[PDB]
Amino acid sequence: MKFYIDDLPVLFPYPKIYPEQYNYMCDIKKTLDVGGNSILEMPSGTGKTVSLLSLTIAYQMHYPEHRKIIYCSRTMSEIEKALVELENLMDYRTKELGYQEDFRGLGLTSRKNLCLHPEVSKERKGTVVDEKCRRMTNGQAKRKLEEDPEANVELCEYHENLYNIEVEDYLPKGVFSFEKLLKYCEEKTLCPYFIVRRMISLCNIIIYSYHYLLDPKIAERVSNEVSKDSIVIFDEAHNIDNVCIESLSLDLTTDALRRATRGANALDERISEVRKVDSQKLQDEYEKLVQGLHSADILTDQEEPFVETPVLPQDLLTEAIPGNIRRAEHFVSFLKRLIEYLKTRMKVLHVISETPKSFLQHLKQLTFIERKPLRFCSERLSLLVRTLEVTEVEDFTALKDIATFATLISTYEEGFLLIIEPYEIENAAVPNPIMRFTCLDASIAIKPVFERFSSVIITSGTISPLDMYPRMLNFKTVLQKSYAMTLAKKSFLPMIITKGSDQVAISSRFEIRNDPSIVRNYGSMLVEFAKITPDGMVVFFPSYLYMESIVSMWQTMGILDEVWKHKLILVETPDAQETSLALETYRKACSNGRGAILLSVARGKVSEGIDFDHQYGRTVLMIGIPFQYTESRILKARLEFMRENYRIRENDFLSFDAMRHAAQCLGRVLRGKDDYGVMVLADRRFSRKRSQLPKWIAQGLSDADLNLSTDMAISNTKQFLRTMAQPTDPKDQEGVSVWSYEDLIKHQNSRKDQ
Amino acid sequence: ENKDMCPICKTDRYLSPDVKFLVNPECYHRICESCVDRIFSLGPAQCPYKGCDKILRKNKFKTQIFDDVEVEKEVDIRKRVFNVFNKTIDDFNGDLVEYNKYLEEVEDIIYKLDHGIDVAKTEEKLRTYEELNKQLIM
Ligand code: SF4
Ligand SMILES: [Zn+2]
Repeated sequence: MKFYIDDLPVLFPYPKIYPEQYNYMCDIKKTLDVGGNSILEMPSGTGKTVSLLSLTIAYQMHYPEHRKIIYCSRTMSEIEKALVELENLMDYRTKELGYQEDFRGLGLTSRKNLCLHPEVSKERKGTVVDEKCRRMTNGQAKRKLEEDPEANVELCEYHENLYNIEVEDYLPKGVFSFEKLLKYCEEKTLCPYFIVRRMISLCNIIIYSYHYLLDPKIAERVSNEVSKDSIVIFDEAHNIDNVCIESLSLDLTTDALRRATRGANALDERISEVRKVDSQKLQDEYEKLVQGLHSADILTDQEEPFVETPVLPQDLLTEAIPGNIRRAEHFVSFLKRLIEYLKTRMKVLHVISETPKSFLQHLKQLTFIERKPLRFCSERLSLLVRTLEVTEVEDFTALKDIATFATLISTYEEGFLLIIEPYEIENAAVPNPIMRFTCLDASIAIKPVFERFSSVIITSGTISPLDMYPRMLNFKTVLQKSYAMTLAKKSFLPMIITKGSDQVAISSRFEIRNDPSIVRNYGSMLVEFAKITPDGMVVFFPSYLYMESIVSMWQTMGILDEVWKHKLILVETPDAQETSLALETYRKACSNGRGAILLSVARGKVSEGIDFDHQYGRTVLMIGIPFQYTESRILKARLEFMRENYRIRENDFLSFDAMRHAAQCLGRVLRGKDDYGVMVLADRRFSRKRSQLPKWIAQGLSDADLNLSTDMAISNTKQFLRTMAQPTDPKDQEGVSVWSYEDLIKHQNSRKDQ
Repeated sequence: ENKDMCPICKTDRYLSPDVKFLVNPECYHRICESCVDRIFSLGPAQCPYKGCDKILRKNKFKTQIFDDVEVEKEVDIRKRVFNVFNKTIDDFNGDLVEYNKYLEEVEDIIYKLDHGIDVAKTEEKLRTYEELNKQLIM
C-alpha cells in the first residue's frame, strides 16, 4: 500500500490494512510532529510493529532531519522479530520505490550471542563469555600478543578482521536481522559484537533491549550523535518499572562476602606482587590519581574497562584525588575494613531495612570512611585491575559487585533502600543473610533519558490504566489514548471462573499451598479442556514454587494420566535450555497432530517475550490471581515508599500491577485478526477487576462472562471453537475491519476528514 | 570460624556460639570462655591454640568477635592510627589537599604497621606515633 497521512507516503508492506493502524498511523505522525511521550495502548492482536515501522521509516526518509531512530524492546527475541520485520519492510520500501534506502539498521543483543569465536561461544556463563573475549581481544592482551610474540595471548580474530576490513566502513547495505547478521558475519568470520560496538555511530536505526537504554552499566556508551536528535520507541514497557528498580537492585550473600574477602585478599597479593616487580607504574598511577580520576585511560579504553559504570552514566561523578585512598594498600585497607563491617552488618540476627544515610553514618561511626571517596571504588578498581593486568576475574567477581555497591550506595540516598535479611524465609532457621539493596523510584533512571530526548514513544497492549505510569514515572505525555480491537467477530472468550463445577469461589490468594476443595476442583476443571481443546494450551501460576506445589499432588491424583491420555504435556524448566527444547517441541507438537499442553508462571519468562499464533495460542489459563506478596515486605517497603511518594495504595497498584502481569501473559495468544483463542481465568477476585483491564480487552469482556462456572463456560467455548473453526469468510464486512487494500483508507478516512 | 574457634571448642560455629570467643589484645586468636576464663583468672597464662605460646594477659581483654581479627587488627592498626592521629593536624587550616596528604601519611603509618611483610617503618611508625605522642603529650 502507498497512502498518505497528509504529509508522507506510507509504503505499507501488506496489501491489507486495519482500522486501528490508520488511527495508530494518525497519532504516531501527530506525536512525531510534537516530540513528546504520548503513552498509547495498541491491541497486541494487531501487529503494531507494522504500523510502528512503516510510518517511522518513511518519516526518516520523508522528513530529512531525524536520521537516527531508537527502538528499545523487552527482549532481543523481539529485536530479531523487529529485525526481520524492518528487513521485510525495508525490502518492501525498496520494492514499492526501487532502491532508496542507503540505510543502516541493526539489532543489539549481547556479546554472548554475537561473539562468533567458537571457544568463547562454547562457554556458558554470560559474564565469562563477555570477560573471555574481553580478555581474548583485550587492549592489553594484544600488547602482550603484539609486543611480546607469544601464544600466551590468543584472539577472537573476529575483532581482528573487524579491524582489518570492518573498521573502515559498515556491513555493505543490509538491515541485518540476527540470522542474516550471523550468517553474514560468520562467512566474513566477523564479530557482530564488535561490529555493533563500532557501528554505534553508524546505524540509522538501532534496536536493543531496554537495558542498553536502561542499564547504565551498559547504557554508558551512549553517543549523542545517534541519541540527542533521535526518537525512542517502547513497546510492552509496562513491566519495566520493576526492571528499572531491578537495574538498581542488588542482593548480597555472606558467601559472596567471603568471596569478596577471597578477591580482596587476593588483591593484597596482586598489588604486593606487582609492587615488588613494578610499583613505579602504580606510583605513576598515583600521580594519575593526583591529576584526577585518570579519565585519560579509565574511559579511553578499547577493551580495557574492568569495572563498568554500574551507577547512572557518569552523571553523579566527582573526579578529584581520593585523599589517602590514592594508595592501593590504603585503598584495599578501607575496602577490607568495609567488607568486614559489611559482614558485621551482614550478621544481623533479624531483617533490617537500613536507611542509606543512617547506615552510612553508622559505617562512619564504625569505620570512618567518607561517602564521596567511596564512589571512587568503581573507577579505582577498573583503574587498578588493568594496571595489575590480572589474568582472572572469578575471585574478583565478588569485588566488582562491591565496586558497584560501594559506589552505588555512596552515590544513592533517600531513593534507595538497604535491607539486611538474616536469612531467607523459604529456608528459614538457617543462616543465609542477604544485604538486599535497590532503588525505589523507577523514574530516577528514567529522568536522564527523560532529560536527553523529547521524542519518545511508549506503547503496550497491556498497559492499564495509562495514568499510573505518568504518576509512577513522574512525566507528562501528549496523547494518553487506548486503541480497541476492530473485530467484527469475537475471536476470544474472556472467562472469569470465580465458581468452579462445585460453584466454589476459587482463589490462589488463600495460601501458596494446596487445598483439594479448590485444587482438585481446579484439576477436575482443567482436564475437561484437554479433551476439548486442540494442541496449544498454557497455564500461568502466580509463583513457580506455587506451581510445583500443585503439581505433585495432581501427579499423586489420577488427573495426570488422562491429560497425557488426551494431549502432550510440557513443563516450565528452571534452565531455559530445557524450557526452550520443551517450547519448540510443544510448538512442534502444537504443529503436530498430537495435542500439546503447556504450564507456566504468570511471572515466568514465557509471558515476557514469547508470542503464540492461532494454532500456538488457543487456550490461555490464569491460575488464580498472580500475586507477589508470597515474598517479604520489600514489596511493601517500596509500596510504603510508593504510598508515601504517590497516592497509590497496595491493592490498587497490586490489581493494576497484577492484571498488568496477567494481561502481559494474555497478549501472547494472538498473532493477527486471523488468530483467535478463548481466554479463561480462574479466581474469585477476577470479577472485581473488570475495570483494570485494557480497553479492547475490557471491551471484549461482556458483563455476562463474570464469575462464570467452568461447566457453563465449557459450553460457551464449545460453540466458539467450531464457529472459529468454520471458514468465516464474508469478504464484504471484512473490509469494514480490513479497510480494503489502498482504497477504503484512501476513501473512508478522506471522507472522514470532517 | 567453622573449625577454628577454640583449643577446647574448636568446631564452635554450630556448637551454640554463645560463649565469648574473645581475643586477647596480645594473642590474636579465638579463645573460648571455656579456655580464656581458665587463664586470666590466675593471670597472664598462655593458651594451647594448636600448641600456641602467646600470653593471654590479665583482665584487660577486648571485644573482637566475628570481625576478621587480622583485618580487625589492621582496623585496630587503623584505629591505632586513628587513635595516634586523633588530634593530628589535618584541617587545622582547612586545606583539603593538605588534609588529603596528611590522611595518606597516617594511613601509611597504619599500612606500615598492619602489613608486616617487610615492616620496618612499623617500628618507626611507633616511634613516629611516639613522636606524635611527643607532639600529643607536649
Ligand atoms: S573477537 Fe569477536 S568472535 Fe571472538 S570472542 Fe571477541 S566478540 Fe566473540
Ligand atoms: Zn573450647
